Amino acid sequence: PVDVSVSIFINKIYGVNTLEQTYKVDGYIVAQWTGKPRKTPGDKPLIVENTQIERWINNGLWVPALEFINVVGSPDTGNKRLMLFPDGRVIYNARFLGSFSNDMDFRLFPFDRQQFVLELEPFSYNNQQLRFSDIQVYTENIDNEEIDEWWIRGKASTHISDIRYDHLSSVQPNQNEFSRITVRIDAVRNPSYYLWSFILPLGLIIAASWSVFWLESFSERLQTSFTLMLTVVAYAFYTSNILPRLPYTTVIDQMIIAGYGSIFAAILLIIFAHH
Amino acid sequence: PVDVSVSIFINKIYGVNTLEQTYKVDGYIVAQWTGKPRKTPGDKPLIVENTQIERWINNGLWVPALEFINVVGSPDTGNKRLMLFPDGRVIYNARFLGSFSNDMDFRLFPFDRQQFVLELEPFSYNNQQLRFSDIQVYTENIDNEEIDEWWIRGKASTHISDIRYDHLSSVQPNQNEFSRITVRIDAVRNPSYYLWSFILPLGLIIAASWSVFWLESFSERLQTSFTLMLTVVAYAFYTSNILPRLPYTTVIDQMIIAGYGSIFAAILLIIFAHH
Amino acid sequence: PVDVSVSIFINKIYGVNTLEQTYKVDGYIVAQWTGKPRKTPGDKPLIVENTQIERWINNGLWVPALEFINVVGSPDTGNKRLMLFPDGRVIYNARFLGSFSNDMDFRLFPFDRQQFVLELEPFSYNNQQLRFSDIQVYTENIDNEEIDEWWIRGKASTHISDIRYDHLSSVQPNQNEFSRITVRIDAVRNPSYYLWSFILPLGLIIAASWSVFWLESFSERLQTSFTLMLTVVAYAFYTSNILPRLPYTTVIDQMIIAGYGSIFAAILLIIFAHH
Amino acid sequence: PVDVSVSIFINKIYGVNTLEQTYKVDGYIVAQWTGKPRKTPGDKPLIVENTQIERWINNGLWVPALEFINVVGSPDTGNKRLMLFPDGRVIYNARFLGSFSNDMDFRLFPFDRQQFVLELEPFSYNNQQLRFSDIQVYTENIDNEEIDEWWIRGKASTHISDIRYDHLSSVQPNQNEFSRITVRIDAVRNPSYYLWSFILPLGLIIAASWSVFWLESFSERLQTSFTLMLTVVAYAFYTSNILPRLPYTTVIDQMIIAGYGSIFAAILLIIFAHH
Amino acid sequence: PVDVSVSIFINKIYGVNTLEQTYKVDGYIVAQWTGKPRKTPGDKPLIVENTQIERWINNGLWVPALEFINVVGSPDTGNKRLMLFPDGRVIYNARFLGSFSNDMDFRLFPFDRQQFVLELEPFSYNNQQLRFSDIQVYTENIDNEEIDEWWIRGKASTHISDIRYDHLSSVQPNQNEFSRITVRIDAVRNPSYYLWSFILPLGLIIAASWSVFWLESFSERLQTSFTLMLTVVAYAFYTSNILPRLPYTTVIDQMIIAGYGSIFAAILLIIFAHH
Repeated sequence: PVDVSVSIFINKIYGVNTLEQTYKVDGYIVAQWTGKPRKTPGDKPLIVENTQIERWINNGLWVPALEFINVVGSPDTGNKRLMLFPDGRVIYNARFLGSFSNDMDFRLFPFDRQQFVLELEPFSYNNQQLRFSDIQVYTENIDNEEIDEWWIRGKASTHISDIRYDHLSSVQPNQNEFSRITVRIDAVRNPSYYLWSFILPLGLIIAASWSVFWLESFSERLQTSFTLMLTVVAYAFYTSNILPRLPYTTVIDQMIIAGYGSIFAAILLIIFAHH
Repeated sequence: PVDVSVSIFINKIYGVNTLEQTYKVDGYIVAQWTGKPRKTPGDKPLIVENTQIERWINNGLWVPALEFINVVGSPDTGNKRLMLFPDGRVIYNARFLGSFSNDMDFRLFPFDRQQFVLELEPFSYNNQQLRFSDIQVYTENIDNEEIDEWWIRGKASTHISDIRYDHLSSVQPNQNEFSRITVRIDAVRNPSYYLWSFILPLGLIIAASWSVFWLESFSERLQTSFTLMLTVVAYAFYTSNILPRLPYTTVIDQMIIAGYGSIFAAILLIIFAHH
Repeated sequence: PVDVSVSIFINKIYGVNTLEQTYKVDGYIVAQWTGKPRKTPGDKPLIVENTQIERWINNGLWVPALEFINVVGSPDTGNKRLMLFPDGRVIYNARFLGSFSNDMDFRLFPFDRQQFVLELEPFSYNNQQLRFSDIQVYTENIDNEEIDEWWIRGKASTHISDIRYDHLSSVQPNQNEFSRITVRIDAVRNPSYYLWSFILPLGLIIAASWSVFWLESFSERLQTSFTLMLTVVAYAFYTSNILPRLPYTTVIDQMIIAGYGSIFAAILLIIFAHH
Repeated sequence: PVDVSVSIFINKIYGVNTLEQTYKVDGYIVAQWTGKPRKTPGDKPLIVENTQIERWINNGLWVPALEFINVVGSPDTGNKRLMLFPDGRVIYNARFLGSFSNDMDFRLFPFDRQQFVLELEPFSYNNQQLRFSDIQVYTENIDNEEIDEWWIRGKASTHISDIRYDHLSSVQPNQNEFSRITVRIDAVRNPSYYLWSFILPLGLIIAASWSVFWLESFSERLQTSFTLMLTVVAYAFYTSNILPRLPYTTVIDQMIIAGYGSIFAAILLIIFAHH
Repeated sequence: PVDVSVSIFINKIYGVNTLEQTYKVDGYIVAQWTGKPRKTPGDKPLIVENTQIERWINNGLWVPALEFINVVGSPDTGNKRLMLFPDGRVIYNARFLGSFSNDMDFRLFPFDRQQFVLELEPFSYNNQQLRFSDIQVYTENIDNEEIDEWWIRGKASTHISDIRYDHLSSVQPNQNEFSRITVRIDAVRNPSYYLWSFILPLGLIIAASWSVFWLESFSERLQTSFTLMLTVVAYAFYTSNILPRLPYTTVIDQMIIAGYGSIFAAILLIIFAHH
């Protein structure tokens, strides 16, 4: 098996659209791996640019199509280049960009932390021909930076594993195991925006519910508490477009339903006392 | 007729946009089928990658264009590879991705269950040359997993049928029958989010309608009930973007119109009692 | 002139986005037309798939580029195939998909009916070389089906006309007439959703205006009628995104402005009676 | 310099999205220009379709890439054809479609009129080789028609000018002048929709402000005027998505701020009279 | 190293979508650089258009792929041309368009000023072969113009720096330094729209809070102040879609939370005085 020494450069991480569960990562991929030595023009290494390596592939050169697994859509590769050292090593430097997906739970919506993953796997070849030797993620551009609401703390952890696919077992009997790469970028939500803008005014609405508890006119209590329902109905509209369609409850919608429950408790209390 | 032994690997199912009736499925397609034996380089099987099989097709090799029927748009195939075993078998492994469509009724919107289908059919050849032998959907990645609000329960059922198209009958008199593949993935809506977030506060609004029934000031009853109309008007706005444009009624809009009817019943009752 | 016997298969009609005046139609196009006989391999007809007919076109084969006229954007053709019968007939079966546009008036918005048209025309050739012989729209998939709010009643009517373009008259003196195809699919809005969800609650708001006519406290009448303005302002917001930017009035915005006029009539009446 | 006799056919004008300053125009471009005579097959003119003229370009044929200047994005050309008359003239008929941009002021938002421009310019060649002879816009399809809210009155005016670019002066010393085409389609907003739907209910809100001026209970005056603020806050939400992000004021937001000023004048008057 | 004399023409700057941190810039790129002299047809310079320079690249011609760094997505190049002067100079004129990204803080949201940057860098070659000699941004089209809310004041500043990438150090030991270009266009938000439309009505709401401070009925004070909460809840909905998801506070959301704090101060004051 021909070992590949991959190394991923992360340039920017942006557009974490949690509504439909994706995030875009932009950067560079480097795939150094050894091969048969050849005679290049001069002692200088040979550089072949985009839309010219296809001639080399048709001429008989091998280059692996390192696809991504957790990507949605086609990863739109920009410029891509292919080193050809005379003594044997080949470097496949390409600029990758795609929308990547994680499971990415939201148990605590403002106090939130997940992992950004780039699950890389050879599409065509299995562990018998291509096995990934090592990976070093040189992510010095975003290693300690403040991007969007996602603070990237710590270095990017890496994994090299042998993942066996069973859907190729019917067509490949014993050679269907793949050398998979999984990097993990630890990212934490910055909760300053939500704490400043969404949570405290909900506390003010709950304080207004305490005020209508303190109110001293029963029909006017009912009128004010219906205005409270109008106030909480004013929520979860510019709020529903920031949390995803999610089966369990966050703390934000828990605060919304707690305000609804307190308001309804106030009205059921005053009606049951009136009757 | 040359038999094809297809096998579909389902990787991820995501983005079930019920508003305009689509869902995206991502995965791998494997099409094993026998052919004329050839002399490959060495005893090793021959691997041809993306944008290189076109040379083989121009050289005279046959490969079927297995299209999808329930797909909208072009299915953006990523990397695709073509085995060439020396003794005759050919494997066409490709990574497919497209937006697929089902009829997908919504008679019970939160308590909802449908089938995700991938209706596969040979585009160019009929039952006389290409007949699908068998399919085994090795969907072990999503067989029992919790994705979005869609819990995938049970294994993926399969069907092989002979579907006759009549629009080719005028140009092909007796040979216009197609061997069609229909897989069925049983999927159920998780109703936890809607039960927690939409249905119970509507019950609180109906309880507030009971409270304004209990109210003891006629002009103030009218004022509060108009605030109730404002409250129900606050619904079906962040709610109308989660159910599709659909001719009959769900239970959610049935609850909305029941709240409207109860509110109007309260007002017509108090006005008819006043007169 | 070489006659072409076209026949369009309609698969699905979806996504009638009336806001910016488009609708998507998906289906198959068949273009049977006779030509010079050739020697095909064997007595079997020759099948050439996608991205292989270009070699035949470069080799000297003629195939017409049947474009659409009422399409917006490029119609994204998927797989496309080209029969070659030995005795002379050629069949050009392709899968077309595009967003199509009609004038599509909305004089009665819920009680609405229009025609879906697919205006087909040869792009390159005029009536002297290519004249469309006949069309039979075999639309059995959507002939009597319930899609979205659009019930497709009746069969699809067809037209063959000779449309003369004047912009080619300066460059082609006497040969600038085109054999145009216009099919017409009669489609009717299903008014159940609007009658159930939008029109009747507006009647309830008008009944509340009758109630504030019945009210017996002048300052409280003014307060309630301003709450009525708040109620009608709550409309035409989730309503304005369902009707297009349209110069005249529908019946929905007529109901909105009638509610506004009744509310303002109530307030001007009570103010003029107060003064 | 080789003269080009261009003539643009306008098919449809649609999608004038004033929010981010664009409009789409669809139609046909015809570029007749003389060249070296050649021997075509027979006396019949030669027709070459899409994705086949590239062979002629590689064979040595000249064809200008007539780009657009005020276009945003790439103009997605559909089918395109190239005449080859034997005696010398060449006609380049193509179907262009793109999103075009004008400065397009909005000083009077409902009583609005602008010019739709299609600024055409040769990308590669300057005035020394390619000079546009004349243009006649045969826009008979939209010359007098009612599209969206834009009534197209009058014929489309044309301009031929020599525009000098200075960014090519450092690399081309004396030959950097371009023969530019600017057509102008005079378009006027139809103000019926805004006059019927937005302006008159604002007058009703101002009349309600007159009514709260007429009101006879000071605390109830304050309550009603705060409901007036709620009413005007209900505006500029479904209104802010119809006018662009624009530095000066239209008449619509002038009416909004005039309502705000009248409401605040009423409250400051009653508070200053109370004190 | 072969020096390159680049010069960027800026045509339009539009679509500064601050919500997800991007801005589009449209214009022309000119890359003049010397090379080996060749025999061109005649003394006239040779012009090669789009989709024809690939033949020259395959024939052995060198042309650099000048990529952008701060671009998101692929920059969709339109028409592109390549001069070939006989004595040696080569000019690579291309029309670039892409969405570019800056850090772009928003510490003062209406009183806002940032820099638009176009960070240009050779993708394939390092400082040993390609070093950028000089840049002159001939931006006379937008140098002093009023675009959107962004007034472009001053000329576009330029920078030429040697930026060393460390992710290529493992594969290139001593030759991994890149000659990077960074232009800076100084742009200032026009604050007229926000001052006219958002800030002053917030001052009117604060004045209404002063009015409810002046109010003389405690239950009616509570009712009015809850209507004030409804008024401020009416904000930050058509306001939240104009400022990005941002961790710290602007002055607009500071005004929103100051209104919330003043309203809650009023209610806590009247409740504590009542108790």
